[PDB]
Amino acid sequence: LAFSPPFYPSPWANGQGEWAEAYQRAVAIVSQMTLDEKVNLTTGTGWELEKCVGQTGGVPRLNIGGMCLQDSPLGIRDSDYNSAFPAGVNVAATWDKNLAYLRGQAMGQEFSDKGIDVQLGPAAGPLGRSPDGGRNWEGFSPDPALTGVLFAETIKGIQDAGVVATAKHYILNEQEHFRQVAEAAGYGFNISDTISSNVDDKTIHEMYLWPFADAVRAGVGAIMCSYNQINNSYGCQNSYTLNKLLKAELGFQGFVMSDWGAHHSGVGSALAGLDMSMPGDITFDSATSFWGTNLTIAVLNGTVPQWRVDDMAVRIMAAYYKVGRDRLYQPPNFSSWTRDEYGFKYFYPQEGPYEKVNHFVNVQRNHSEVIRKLGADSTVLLKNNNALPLTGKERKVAILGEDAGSNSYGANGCSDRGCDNGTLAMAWGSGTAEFPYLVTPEQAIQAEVLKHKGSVYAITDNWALSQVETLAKQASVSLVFVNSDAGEGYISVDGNEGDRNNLTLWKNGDNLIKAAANNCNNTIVVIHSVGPVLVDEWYDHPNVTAILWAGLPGQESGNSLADVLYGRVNPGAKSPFTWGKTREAYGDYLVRELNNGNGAPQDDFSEGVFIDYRGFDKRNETPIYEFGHGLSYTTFNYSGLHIQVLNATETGAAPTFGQVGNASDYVYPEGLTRISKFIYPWLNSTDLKASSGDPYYGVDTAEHVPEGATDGSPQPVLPAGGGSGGNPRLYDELIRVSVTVKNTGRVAGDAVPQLYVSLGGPNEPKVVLRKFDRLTLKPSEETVWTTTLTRRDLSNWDVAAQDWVITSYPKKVHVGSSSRQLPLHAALPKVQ
Amino acid sequence: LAFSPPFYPSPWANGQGEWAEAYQRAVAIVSQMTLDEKVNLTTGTGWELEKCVGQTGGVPRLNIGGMCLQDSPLGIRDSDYNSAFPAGVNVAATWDKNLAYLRGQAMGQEFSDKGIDVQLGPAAGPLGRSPDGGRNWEGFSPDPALTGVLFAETIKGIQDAGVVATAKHYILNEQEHFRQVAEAAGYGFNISDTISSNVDDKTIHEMYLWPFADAVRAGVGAIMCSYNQINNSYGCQNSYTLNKLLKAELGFQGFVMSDWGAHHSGVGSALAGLDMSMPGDITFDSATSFWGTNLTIAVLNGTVPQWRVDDMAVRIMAAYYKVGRDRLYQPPNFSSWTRDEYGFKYFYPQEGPYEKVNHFVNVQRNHSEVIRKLGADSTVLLKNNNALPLTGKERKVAILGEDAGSNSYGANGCSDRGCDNGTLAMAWGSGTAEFPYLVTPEQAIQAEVLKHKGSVYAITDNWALSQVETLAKQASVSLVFVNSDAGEGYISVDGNEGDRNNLTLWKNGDNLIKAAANNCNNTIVVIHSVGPVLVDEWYDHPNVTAILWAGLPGQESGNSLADVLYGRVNPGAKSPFTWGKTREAYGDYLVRELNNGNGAPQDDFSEGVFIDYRGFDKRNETPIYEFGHGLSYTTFNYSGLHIQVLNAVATETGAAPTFGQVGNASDYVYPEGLTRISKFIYPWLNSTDLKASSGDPYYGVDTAEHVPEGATDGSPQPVLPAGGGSGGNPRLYDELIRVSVTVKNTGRVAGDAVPQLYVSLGGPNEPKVVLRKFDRLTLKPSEETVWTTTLTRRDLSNWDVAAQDWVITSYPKKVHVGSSSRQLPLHAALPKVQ
Ligand SMILES: *[C@@H]1O[C@H](CO)[C@@H](O[C@@H]2O[C@H](CO)[C@@H](O[C@@H]3O[C@H](CO[C@H]4O[C@H](CO[C@H]5O[C@H](CO)[C@@H](O)[C@H](O)[C@@H]5O[C@H]5O[C@H](CO)[C@@H](O)[C@H](O)[C@@H]5O)[C@@H](O)[C@H](O[C@H]5O[C@H](CO)[C@@H](O)[C@H](O)[C@@H]5O[C@H]5O[C@H](CO)[C@@H](O)[C@H](O)[C@@H]5O)[C@@H]4O)[C@@H](O)[C@H](O[C@H]4O[C@H](CO)[C@@H](O)[C@H](O)[C@@H]4O[C@H]4O[C@H](CO)[C@@H](O)[C@H](O)[C@@H]4O)[C@@H]3O)[C@H](O)[C@H]2NC(C)=O)[C@H](O)[C@H]1NC(C)=O
Ligand SMILES: *[C@@H]1O[C@H](CO)[C@@H](O[C@@H]2O[C@H](CO)[C@@H](O[C@@H]3O[C@H](CO[C@H]4O[C@H](CO[C@H]5O[C@H](CO)[C@@H](O)[C@H](O)[C@@H]5O[C@H]5O[C@H](CO)[C@@H](O)[C@H](O)[C@@H]5O)[C@@H](O)[C@H](O[C@H]5O[C@H](CO)[C@@H](O)[C@H](O)[C@@H]5O[C@H]5O[C@H](CO)[C@@H](O)[C@H](O)[C@@H]5O)[C@@H]4O)[C@@H](O)[C@H](O[C@H]4O[C@H](CO)[C@@H](O)[C@H](O)[C@@H]4O[C@H]4O[C@H](CO)[C@@H](O)[C@H](O)[C@@H]4O)[C@@H]3O)[C@H](O)[C@H]2NC(C)=O)[C@H](O)[C@H]1NC(C)=O
Ligand SMILES: *[C@@H]1O[C@H](CO)[C@@H](O[C@@H]2O[C@H](CO)[C@@H](O[C@@H]3O[C@H](CO[C@H]4O[C@H](CO)[C@@H](O)[C@H](O)[C@@H]4O)[C@@H](O)[C@H](O[C@H]4O[C@H](CO)[C@@H](O)[C@H](O)[C@@H]4O[C@H]4O[C@H](CO)[C@@H](O)[C@H](O)[C@@H]4O[C@H]4O[C@H](CO)[C@@H](O)[C@H](O)[C@@H]4O)[C@@H]3O)[C@H](O)[C@H]2NC(C)=O)[C@H](O)[C@H]1NC(C)=O
Ligand SMILES: *[C@@H]1O[C@H](CO)[C@@H](O[C@@H]2O[C@H](CO)[C@@H](O[C@@H]3O[C@H](CO[C@H]4O[C@H](CO)[C@@H](O)[C@H](O)[C@@H]4O)[C@@H](O)[C@H](O[C@H]4O[C@H](CO)[C@@H](O)[C@H](O)[C@@H]4O)[C@@H]3O)[C@H](O)[C@H]2NC(C)=O)[C@H](O)[C@H]1NC(C)=O
Repeated sequence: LAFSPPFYPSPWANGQGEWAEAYQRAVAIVSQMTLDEKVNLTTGTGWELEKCVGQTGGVPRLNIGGMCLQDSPLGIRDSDYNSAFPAGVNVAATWDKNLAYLRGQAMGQEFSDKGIDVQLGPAAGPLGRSPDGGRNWEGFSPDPALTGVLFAETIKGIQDAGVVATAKHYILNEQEHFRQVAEAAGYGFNISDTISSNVDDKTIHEMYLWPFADAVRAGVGAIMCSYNQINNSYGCQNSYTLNKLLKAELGFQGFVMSDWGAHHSGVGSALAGLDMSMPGDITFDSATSFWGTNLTIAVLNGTVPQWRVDDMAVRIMAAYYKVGRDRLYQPPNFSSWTRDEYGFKYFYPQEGPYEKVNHFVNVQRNHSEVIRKLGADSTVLLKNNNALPLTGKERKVAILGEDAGSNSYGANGCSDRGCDNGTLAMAWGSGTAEFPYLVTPEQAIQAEVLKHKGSVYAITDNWALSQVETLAKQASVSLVFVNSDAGEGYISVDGNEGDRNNLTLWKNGDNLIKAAANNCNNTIVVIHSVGPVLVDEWYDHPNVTAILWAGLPGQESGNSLADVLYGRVNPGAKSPFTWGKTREAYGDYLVRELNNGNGAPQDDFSEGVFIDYRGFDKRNETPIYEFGHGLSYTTFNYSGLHIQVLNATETGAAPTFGQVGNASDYVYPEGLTRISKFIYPWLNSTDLKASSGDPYYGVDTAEHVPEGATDGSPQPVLPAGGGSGGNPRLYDELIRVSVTVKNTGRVAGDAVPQLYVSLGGPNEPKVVLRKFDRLTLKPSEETVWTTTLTRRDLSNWDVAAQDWVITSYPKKVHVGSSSRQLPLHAALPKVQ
Repeated sequence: LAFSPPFYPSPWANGQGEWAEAYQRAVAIVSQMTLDEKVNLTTGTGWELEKCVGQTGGVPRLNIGGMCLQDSPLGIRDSDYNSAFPAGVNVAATWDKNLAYLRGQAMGQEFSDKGIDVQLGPAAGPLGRSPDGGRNWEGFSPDPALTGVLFAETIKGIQDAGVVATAKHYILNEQEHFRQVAEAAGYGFNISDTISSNVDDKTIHEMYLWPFADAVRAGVGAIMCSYNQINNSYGCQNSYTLNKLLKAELGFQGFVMSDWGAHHSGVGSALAGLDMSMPGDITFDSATSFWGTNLTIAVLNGTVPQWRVDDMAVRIMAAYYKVGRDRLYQPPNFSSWTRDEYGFKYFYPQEGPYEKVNHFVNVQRNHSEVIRKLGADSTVLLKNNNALPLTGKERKVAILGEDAGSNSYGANGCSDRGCDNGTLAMAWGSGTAEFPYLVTPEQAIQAEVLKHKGSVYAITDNWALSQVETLAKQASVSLVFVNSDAGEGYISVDGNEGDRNNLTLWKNGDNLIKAAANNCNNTIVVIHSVGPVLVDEWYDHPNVTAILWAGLPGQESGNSLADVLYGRVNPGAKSPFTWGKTREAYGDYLVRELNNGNGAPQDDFSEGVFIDYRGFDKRNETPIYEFGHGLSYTTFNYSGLHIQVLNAVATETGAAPTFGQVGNASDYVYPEGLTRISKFIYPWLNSTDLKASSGDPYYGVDTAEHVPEGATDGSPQPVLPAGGGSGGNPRLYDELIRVSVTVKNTGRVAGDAVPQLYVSLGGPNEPKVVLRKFDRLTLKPSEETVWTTTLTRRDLSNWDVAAQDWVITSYPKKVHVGSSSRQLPLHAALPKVQ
């Protein structure tokens, strides 16, 4: 079985870089705290005990309000009067740094105004190893460079709006199947521990770790560790990923929180690098915690050194101050658990004062604008045989497909979106938000046709093929809507347990397109989906004149699309993944059956870096639509490639901040009514053992504490460490690349120039993406695009050296419009 | 068994009044015609042989194109790029003469521009005897006065636009059950003839006949006779309804066409007063006809007088010239049978030149405006506890009910609208048009909310009550949509065979309302339906703050309603029928079982004139919402009732004329150089052997016995006492009393009032009040106006069966003026007038 080597001690924060001020203020306030106050910062108060999906008790005596942590990566979950933004995968389709940033800012503002302190997103894990992975759509792209830039830009958006962003899920949660023991059981599988992602050290650095390094460098204040094991060590107590990779190598200065139920030990986790336990209990509403009372006891009994809990508290506070949250603070002014105005203050036991729990604050501002735009700018034109834009003079328009119409239960009529009815604007699970409304394609396209006095109908039953065929024969254009859905593992739709059972269109979608195309010579396909689908059966039909993929556009869906169909917006989006001929073309098989008896299933990432396009290119498979592909209403030319060569070893000792006293000091205060199921930092009595209630209390302790876990002495700085996101030499710019881009068509538009390198060597991908931009050119207009390659961009991870190395194989640079359309190349000069 | 007395001969046209010029021209052209030409005018060419739902062959030698007859009373049927207008019951709800006329004009324009010569509408039969009749919605109101005025204005709009209108169905087709033998058989009922409406002479004059008198007087060109029997004589060969009531008493100068399959004899029908056979064959595509060849022969063998056939031709030509159809003629430029551009000329057998059958002519203009406006002006505000209008500042709006959303099969995805899926904007059967589009309440209300940055959702599955309650609890206002559907008897939806099985909301409507009202203190109900529905379970719920009935609005439904909900339009519509507490409160039971063995079911109209509000008033039963009831966003006051008395014809017809000559049988044999299209109905004979050419098993059998006394009598006839003009003796239209009242807008916003003028004619068996006059008046806040109207002699008369005439009885009469049939603050005794 794969094994996860220990790395210890857990590195302490140090005021690195842009963290110096936040750190100093964190240390000044933590220095005034008692042990039980510090422990309060680290432990949620229990599932559904307060307002937010996760919530800490705070430090009342120091005016630090409890920290309110709320989903999702795409808008406020479980609230009201909030916006529903497009999914991360749409942000990726835009290839637009500035849109990523604006969508972050827009969300941040909304979160801030609800009294939320920490947004549980954005997401870059799953990266997207498998096309049928249930949560890939929450993230960005299976490409590390694309994902890392847009992930970093989203984080900066959120955090400049004064909310803490949480980069999740760290790391390797590449599938929903077997991610949780209790979920596995509800689906009929018996496992004793969650699925183990088993991955070699090179693959992890070159692929899955890379966006987290960008997040770290961008200043992210929190990271959420994952439900799965990595080499048979749980993600939320993996000393390797947390202490070595995240804190020592990437130099992360913020706080690591657990996924909800991903906390599996008190002492183990704390020493392996975890800083915050969510939602605070061991299981939901168990009234027990691996931390809280236990963490207090563990410090008092000498097992967890004080400097470790001091550091958790400094990391949590430094992040809070880093985004300016102290200046924006207000208690959460909604409840995640009821929409009632009034309710008991503590929802789960229904205890505490009966008072206002919802204030109905409308935080939407004008966010529908950026939503509508981002939807339009994320609609990839995959095929256009001269069919689009529509002119509005189409005599008769057939809108066809359930995916064009309304959810008969209302836009939010399915809990956490756990269905696929009517238009698909949002996939399912925690990664969701309540719509304020939903503009369907039917509504926006019928409104458009009616503005021009045309005739128009929507058929939204996908087995009404008789009606479809009759209408299609009468129509000047047929717009056919199809989708494919997925989501988080705790919800199953039509037998898809999170992950997609297949990449085929849902609800009769292939048969619907064929029924339309067999009858309109101008049949136009619009796909809403969480990732690629199989188009093989109809994409080259002679009557299929255009095909668009619109992702999961959020609340303005129909207007986003209408904007593109009718030429208000020239699509510039590019596919952020590959569209293969068959499922098999992707390889990268999800683990769907027990392969380790009733122990943890073993998920061997035995293809290495070769996911999505890297794998298609390696096997010489030709995708129907390649990574980076998207058409425009204009054409571009790329020419004139020019290349130009450009010109701490130890940490401090772990500090302690403030004083720890006797057990007496941490016993439950006498005046306090203990709320049922509420998690507190206090002890029943000065008897440590009895106050813990742990059947293993005091037994074999030192043997269960790995070597070095309590070593507070100065430590070696890793060669690839020493900065933020890695050693700062990694970000030295070594080569400047320039090309001329011209708009050679007749429509103002955006180009997405894409720069790939070949690093060389028998185990490297043929091409890997490194730089891109989105450039707005009018007809005939030209621009020079210039970009630089850093030391990191040119390197491969060398496991012997434990560092990035520019290997001696010759390297090449490629510039064009997609991973397969690269008309400019050059050998790069040797650099080092 | 009820018996229908003979009335012969069949009255001939005389150029009566406004018909003079059209008659003269018809006579000049029919004088030039051969017998077989004349026959061609009288007989359709066979089901689906040509373009229109009905079509004659015309007279090619005289450059007269075949007449194209097309449904429906609310927009062109079976075509493309036409409009779909609100149903005739919506016109009734407007109580607006001007809107009836404008809708008529917009329809006639579209029909005209398709090359259609005759619109198969509007409808005033059924009148609305039973609240559950399947076709009431195609007509207007169970009130004769309201219905007749709006019927006439509709006819006038159509005909001023250059298309012949057809007043249908004549007469007493008050239900769908048993209306047709093969229809009843398909539903498991074995009858040898169709349902017989059995009505007394006073009831028929005072109720069912009255709107047809208005039609005749307004100049209607065509009348369509009905499927039912009247006292066991078929609608389309009943010499009493056709010869006596319609042609002699009302003095009708145009032509009588059959309903499709309603023609049941050649000789008997022609002598009883039919003028045209549609679609032309005995049954669809039987390649036999009671007319065509048979009518040619019936003249050649002396059984049908030449003057009778000449009279058919003159009435058809006269209706055609009367609307100026000749100045607008073009062949129909669409096909009812296919939407293909190209096809065989003769659809049913697939024969003839393969050529262009569809031109896709866009006839709609900006008619969506009159449709949007009329939908809005026919939305009746039944209840409003200061809930409406909405301001757009509502934070969260819940749109609740299937009836708010889309038909998932597309707006036209049920053939002849034969389902109740999604929003109800058109009921089912032949009274339908293809929508060009359909704006749902969901679309229009969501667009409105979003215009104000509010929050909004539609839940459109009526059993998703869990989601309904959860949403209703968070809403500022819940808009709940419910419907009740019906249609022509050839289509059954959910076992409703034309007629509704009950008056209860469809698709869980009551439970939906209760699920919402139990949770929003601001629950607002919108009803789309063919007529009244049972409201007792929820109308007085403390949480139901407003209730609207919007009928069947046609293509702009959602925009009509939003205009009303958000106060762009102050609603002024008034209920054109009664909302009772129970089905039983209306009495007036449909005949739903065989009650005469396997013979024709007998439908006795025992209630007499006591239908809808007349019956409620007789029985002292209190409607939930009375006939005439409608709220407004303003208030109106009625005062200063005054009455002023005012100062205010041949006795024989000519002899029956004949125009042109009849020659030998051999003149009428199939022309030799002519290919005979399969199923096509021609006027021609196979040989000079009459008997064999006819193929009639009954040819020359007991012929004299089956020709009723007087039926061939071409000599001058007495003029009936109640006859001698258009829509009755012209003395009936003398204005005898002027009425005036001041109507004032006492509220804060502009709006329309609908003053209503009722009379009590007096007598032990007269309704307590019957409507006579109304108008719709637009008033600014504080504005006053003097509403003035007049009562005619007809208005004050009762039908006296012994005189056979209208008579003002000696019982004291009163006038009552107010805002509904139960809200009548002003009363005045009338002085003796005669
Ligand atoms: C001060 O107060 C403190 C607060 O109250 C007191 O704190 C308590 O101290 C106790 C010990 O005194 C703790 O109890 C013991 O904990 C250990 C660790 O359990 C967790 O971690 C397991 C992974 O372990 C590795 O990794 C973590 C870091 O992630 C390290 O810290 C460990 O050192 C260890 O590291 C090695 O491996 C990694 C690579 O993986 C390397 O990198 C290193 O180099 C090392 O090689 C993990 O597997 C555990 O998971 C179990 O528990 C989960 C939580 O419920 C559950 O979801 C999992 O499914 C799994 O369940 C199974 O196991 C548990 C028992 O642990 C059963 O109840 C359950 O039914 C399942 O069977 C967990 O997350 C733990 O391993 C110890 O248990 C072993 O040893 C005892 C005997 O001492 C046996 O009875 C057990 O059966 C068990 O045996 C297994 O392991 C042995 C090898 O160690 C092997 O010999 C056996 O054959 C067998 O396989 C104890 O449970 C306690 O957690 C802690 N409480 C709190 C609140 O923090 C403190 O005592 C007091 N101080 C003083 C001075 O008084
Ligand atoms: C020149 O060319 C012409 C064209 O080719 C030739 O025209 C043909 O002439 C024949 C006569 O020679 C015609 O055949 C006879 O027709 C009659 C009438 O049938 C129709 O009307 C019936 C209702 O009739 C009344 O009302 C009409 C007007 O509405 C009058 O015109 C009638 O005079 C009669 O009037 C009385 O009643 C009304 C009140 O209703 C009063 O107001 C009047 O004062 C009078 O009292 C109607 O019921 C018929 O309906 C049947 O047929 C329909 C299909 O067409 C069908 O939908 C119905 O369900 C119904 O079917 C039942 O009956 C038919 C036969 O008619 C059966 O086949 C069928 O299967 C069912 O049983 C129709 O609409 C008709 O009455 C005659 O038949 C009666 O008499 C014959 C014997 O003479 C019997 O064999 C029959 O069984 C039948 O018996 C009934 O009536 C008797 C009363 O007299 C009674 O004694 C019996 O007991 C019984 O109940 C003949 O069929 C033929 O229609 C016509 N063809 C064309 C194309 O026009 C012409 O001959 C030729 N000239 C010369 C000189 O050569
Ligand atoms: C870790 O996190 C958790 C979660 O955030 C922290 O737990 C919270 O800690 C709070 C203390 O900081 C504690 O707050 C208490 O709430 C009680 C309930 O308040 C509500 O109900 C009342 C009653 O009708 C309303 O007045 C009020 O607005 C609330 O709606 C309060 O009762 C407590 O107030 C008392 O203490 C505060 C100072 O904190 C005084 O200002 C206040 O006047 C009250 O003081 C009396 O009680 C204290 C007992 O400590 C006495 O010292 C003082 O002399 C007063 O005594 C008189 O009155 C009492 C009874 O009223 C009488 O018996 C006595 O004889 C005197 O006459 C206080 O505000 C939260 O409840 C608690 N949350 C939960 C879920 O448990 C935790 O502290 C964190 N841990 C660390 C180390 O930071
Ligand atoms: C009662 O109503 C019916 C139906 O309206 C009438 O029947 C129609 O009568 C017309 C006019 O008489 C018939 O028209 C004839 O059509 C022939 C075929 O037309 C098409 O096919 C050719 C093939 O290439 C095309 O060129 C042509 O444009 C059409 O597309 C024509 O060939 C005829 O013109 C010539 O025909 C005769 C040949 O015998 C010659 O003597 C002449 O040279 C002449 O130019 C003619 O136009 C039509 O077919 C009938 N319809 C049906 C369904 O049968 C009755 O006439 C009417 N009865 C009365 C008494 O009015």
